[PDB]
Amino acid sequence: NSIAIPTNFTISVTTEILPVSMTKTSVDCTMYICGDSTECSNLLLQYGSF
Amino acid sequence: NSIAIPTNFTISVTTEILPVSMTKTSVDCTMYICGDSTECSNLLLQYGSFCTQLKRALTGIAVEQDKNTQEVFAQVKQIYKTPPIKYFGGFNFSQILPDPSKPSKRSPIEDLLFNKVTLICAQKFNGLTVLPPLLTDEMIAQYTSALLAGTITSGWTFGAGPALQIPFPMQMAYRFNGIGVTQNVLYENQKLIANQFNSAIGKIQDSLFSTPSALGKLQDVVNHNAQALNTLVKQLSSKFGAISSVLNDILSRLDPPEAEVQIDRLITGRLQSLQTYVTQQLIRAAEIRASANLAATKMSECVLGQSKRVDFCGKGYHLMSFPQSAPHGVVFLHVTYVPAQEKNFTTAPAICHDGKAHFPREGVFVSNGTHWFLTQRNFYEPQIITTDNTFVSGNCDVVIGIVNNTVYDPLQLELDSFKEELD
Amino acid sequence: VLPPLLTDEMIAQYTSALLAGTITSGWTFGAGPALQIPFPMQMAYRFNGIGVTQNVLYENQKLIANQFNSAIGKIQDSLFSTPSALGKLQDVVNHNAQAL
Amino acid sequence: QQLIRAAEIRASANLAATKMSECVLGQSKRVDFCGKGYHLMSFPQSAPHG
Amino acid sequence: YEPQIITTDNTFVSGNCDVVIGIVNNTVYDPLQLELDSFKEELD
Amino acid sequence: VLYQGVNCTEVSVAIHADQLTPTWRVYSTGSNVFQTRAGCLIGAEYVNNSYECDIPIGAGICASYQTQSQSIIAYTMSLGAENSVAYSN
Ligand SMILES: *[C@@H]1O[C@H](CO)[C@@H](O[C@@H]2O[C@H](CO)[C@@H](O[C@@H]3O[C@H](CO)[C@@H](O)[C@H](O)[C@@H]3O)[C@H](O)[C@H]2NC(C)=O)[C@H](O)[C@H]1NC(C)=O
Ligand SMILES: *[C@@H]1O[C@H](CO)[C@@H](O[C@@H]2O[C@H](CO)[C@@H](O[C@@H]3O[C@H](CO)[C@@H](O)[C@H](O)[C@@H]3O)[C@H](O)[C@H]2NC(C)=O)[C@H](O)[C@H]1NC(C)=O
Ligand SMILES: *[C@@H]1O[C@H](CO)[C@@H](O[C@@H]2O[C@H](CO)[C@@H](O[C@@H]3O[C@H](CO)[C@@H](O)[C@H](O)[C@@H]3O)[C@H](O)[C@H]2NC(C)=O)[C@H](O)[C@H]1NC(C)=O
Ligand SMILES: *[C@@H]1O[C@H](CO)[C@@H](O[C@@H]2O[C@H](CO)[C@@H](O)[C@H](O)[C@H]2NC(C)=O)[C@H](O)[C@H]1NC(C)=O
Ligand SMILES: *[C@@H]1O[C@H](CO)[C@@H](O[C@@H]2O[C@H](CO)[C@@H](O)[C@H](O)[C@H]2NC(C)=O)[C@H](O)[C@H]1NC(C)=O
Ligand SMILES: *[C@@H]1O[C@H](CO)[C@@H](O[C@@H]2O[C@H](CO)[C@@H](O)[C@H](O)[C@H]2NC(C)=O)[C@H](O)[C@H]1NC(C)=O
Ligand SMILES: *[C@@H]1O[C@H](CO)[C@@H](O)[C@H](O)[C@H]1NC(C)=O
Ligand SMILES: *[C@@H]1O[C@H](CO)[C@@H](O)[C@H](O)[C@H]1NC(C)=O
Ligand SMILES: *[C@@H]1O[C@H](CO)[C@@H](O)[C@H](O)[C@H]1NC(C)=O
Repeated sequence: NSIAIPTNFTISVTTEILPVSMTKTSVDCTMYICGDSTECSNLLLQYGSF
Repeated sequence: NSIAIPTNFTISVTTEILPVSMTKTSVDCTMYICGDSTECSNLLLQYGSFCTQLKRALTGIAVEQDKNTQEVFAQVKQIYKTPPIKYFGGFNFSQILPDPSKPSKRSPIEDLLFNKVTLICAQKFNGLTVLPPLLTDEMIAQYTSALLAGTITSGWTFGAGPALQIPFPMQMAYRFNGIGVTQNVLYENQKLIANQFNSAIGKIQDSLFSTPSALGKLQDVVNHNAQALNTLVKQLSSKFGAISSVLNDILSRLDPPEAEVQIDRLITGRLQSLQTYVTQQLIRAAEIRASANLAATKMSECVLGQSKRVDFCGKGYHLMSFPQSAPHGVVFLHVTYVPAQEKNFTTAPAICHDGKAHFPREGVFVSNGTHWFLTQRNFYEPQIITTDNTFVSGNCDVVIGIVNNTVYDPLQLELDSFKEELD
Repeated sequence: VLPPLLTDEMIAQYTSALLAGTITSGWTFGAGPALQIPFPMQMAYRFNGIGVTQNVLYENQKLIANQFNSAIGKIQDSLFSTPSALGKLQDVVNHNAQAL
Repeated sequence: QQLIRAAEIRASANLAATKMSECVLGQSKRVDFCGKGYHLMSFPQSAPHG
Repeated sequence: YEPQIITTDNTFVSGNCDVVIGIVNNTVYDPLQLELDSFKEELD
Repeated sequence: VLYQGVNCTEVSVAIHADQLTPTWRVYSTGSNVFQTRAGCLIGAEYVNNSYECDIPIGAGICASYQTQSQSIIAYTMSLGAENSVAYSN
């Protein structure tokens, strides 16, 4: 037969931090693998649509 | 001291489209890398259990896709049916309920959804096969029909216990109380509400039929699976440094040693292509799983219940939702209450009568310029300020912005009507 | 690296719009047209939401406003003082930098 | 690695959007969804990538 | 299921009888009037 | 066994011609060959009776081990019992 009841209250503010987006990147596949090289690019073509 | 209160409302129907399942694929690893070649298969054996891992990954994905469909649609204990008379208080559900006159027993909207999104694997038949779903389109349509019959005839009761019939207008009356609008608003305006609902459904059909991009979320899944398989097949034509992409030509012209070198080059390339395909399918499977789990959550909370979560079951205050089957997914029609035609009224936090502060029990105090009334928050309906509508706590001085107005106590006036003279 | 489609100013404008809506209209603007309501009455309804009567807010309105203002000042002091408060975002920036 | 990270960011963004709708544009009865205590209201703030 | 007597405390009044579709005729008991009637109205 | 993506006629012909690659053979007697959308199911007797799904096969068809002695039975899976709600005004 015992209950506890608040006689006062506090207003509290908390912070929640969430990521929303990631840095948007792009890669020039040919330049990365075979930069400024025609011969490498021609060999790269034999690997298909990677 | 200014509050705006709706004097009218609109019943709105919105469409949410979610993927549920992905095309189930399987790959014959040996046939893809080393098709009809014993020598290549023997070299492939030296790479260990890569084909076994690829097979387990694709099997797990296929099982997961059947799990996703089962979890989203098989949420009803029994297959419920509507009465033979499709009369529900004046609400017309004929466009969402199954049409008995056509094969597959789908609703007009489901047929539109199936026609907009586009057995024997004649294409890509290079060791790559597609498995059928465990549940057929008819079985999914039957689950959707059962969910609609349950919602329409029993409201939310069938989703948390046995199905209990309730007249549809009373189901709406309870849904109105849920959003925070009294029952008399629905009953006095029942015809308007039924007409707005029927109009909104017709608009849903016109919107989905007219706009080719309405179902892009599902078409993107179909297109991404098609691209993944077209790429995987296209990679077979690559040489990867070999003299030829065809194993039969390598074996036809070269002796075993040189053939083994050229074959190892092709095995490495094809194995890399399969590993990339499976990894991409696992990532896509995770995305589809998340979507299917969201669709199942929405099915449970929007269709089998009523949700207080803002924007979870469409924009506006949620009343109810109706599922529709779609290829590789589910479409939810969310029926919400949207406030309309607001008017600006003066307000006050409390009314002073005789030194006491009166606060609304269920409502807001408003003033039409000259007279104070109590109204419900979401629908203008002025009522006389009384001791039954308000409660008393504290004195007049404590409340900031309190105004002076009469609070009518029906008891005292009734007593005064009974003669006080006695003689 | 491609820029975001929305600039930091555009995101700030969306945040400002959301704050103005919440402060001046409560939840009404998020499920229909925006309807103005005095802020103390918005709080009174929020108190009824948690299950506390309106008179608690109105009799204690000054205490509640003071506690709110104090809590906000504490938020600024907490975020400014602690360098790790935003680690969840810095980890994303750092992981992208490490990957590249 | 970027695809896996993108999936994690998507899940975070979907949680942030759910919280925006239920905490800022409404009032939520979900315990600990909108902070500790009984929820009254929430205010968004912009942050880099979140 | 817990049947209770229809009273002015259990229900609220809004609008007239004609507007509601499917409304039925039944007595709504107002405890106040009966209590008043118990207190003698004759006075003499 | 289930031969996926193939017609039962093609499998039967391949069996009679001794062309099918696996060297084992299922008895494949009368009533044990059933055409499904998933493929050709050999070694299970299809029954019209619908039961809850046990071992999934595909395209709505499931199989289980049942007493009818016992054998493997193929069937179209049941979705649930029917319950017509006594709806009225
Ligand atoms: C519930 O609504 C449906 C429609 O949403 C009512 O059924 C009838 O549906 C057809 C749809 O084609 C309506 O238009 C018809 O179009 C064809 C051409 O497509 C035309 O040749 C017909 O003359 C007709 O215009 C049709 O008007 C509609 N019926 C009525 C009376 O409007 C269904 O009757 C509704 N149920 C109830 C109980 O009102
Ligand atoms: C609350 O808003 C609804 C509409 O959202 C109001 O009902 C609408 O009332 C107008 C005028 O009475 C109707 O227009 C009329 O329609 C008939 C159709 O035959 C036409 O012949 C007339 O010439 C006129 O165009 C409108 O159809 C009706 N809408 C619906 C869905 O019933 C309602 O009166 C508003 N209530 C208040 C208190 O403002
Ligand atoms: C419920 O709790 C609140 C605080 O959480 C109580 O209010 C607080 O009351 C104390 C004493 O009256 C205040 O302290 C005083 O502050 C003034 C500021 O100028 C200072 O000069 C005094 O010497 C003393 O330190 C305290 O500031 C105040 N807090 C707030 C936020 O107003 C409230 O009285 C409690 N109510 C009950 C019924 O217990
Ligand atoms: C505010 O509302 C009150 C009552 O709802 C209006 O008072 C009534 O006005 C009509 C006008 O035709 C009279 O017939 C009634 O007899 C009036 N009743 C009372 C008790 O005064 C009042 O006019 C409204 N004021 C505004 C500005 O809208
Ligand atoms: C509501 O009415 C009360 C009186 O019933 C007003 O209280 C009076 O306010 C005047 C202001 O000059 C004082 O001089 C009187 O002594 C007050 N009398 C009492 C009994 O308190 C009260 O101000 C009115 N409130 C409003 C907003 O008009
Ligand atoms: C409820 O009772 C009222 C009378 O108190 C009924 O109203 C009468 O209905 C008959 C129908 O033929 C009319 O001829 C009378 O003129 C009506 N009188 C009044 C005062 O309205 C009402 O129909 C009853 N409702 C039901 C459902 O029985
Ligand atoms: C609100 O109504 C008042 C009059 O009651 C009017 O002066 C004010 O311009 C209105 N505001 C809007 C935004 O309609
Ligand atoms: C199998 O072949 C027969 C040949 O007559 C044809 O009728 C039947 O439809 C085919 N079934 C499938 C599933 O290909
Ligand atoms: C409900 O009322 C309508 C009124 O037109 C009637 O047609 C319908 O048959 C009634 N339903 C039942 C179950 O009696």
